Amino acid sequence: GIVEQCCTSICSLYQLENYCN
Amino acid sequence: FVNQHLCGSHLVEALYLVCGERGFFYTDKT
Ligand SMILES: [Cl-]
Ligand SMILES: [Zn+2]
Repeated sequence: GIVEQCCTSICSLYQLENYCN
Repeated sequence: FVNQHLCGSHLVEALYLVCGERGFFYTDKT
């Protein structure tokens, strides 16, 4: 999930946009 | 050390910023 993907290496806003509703 | 707890507090702010009016879910399954 998001902690795995984005607390282990940096997620840009482009990558985070995946998680929006 | 509470590394994950602190990371999540930042993740929710970054999600808030990119998502805008779309909003987002932040659960145990996210
Ligand atoms: Cl921090
Ligand atoms: Zn911090």
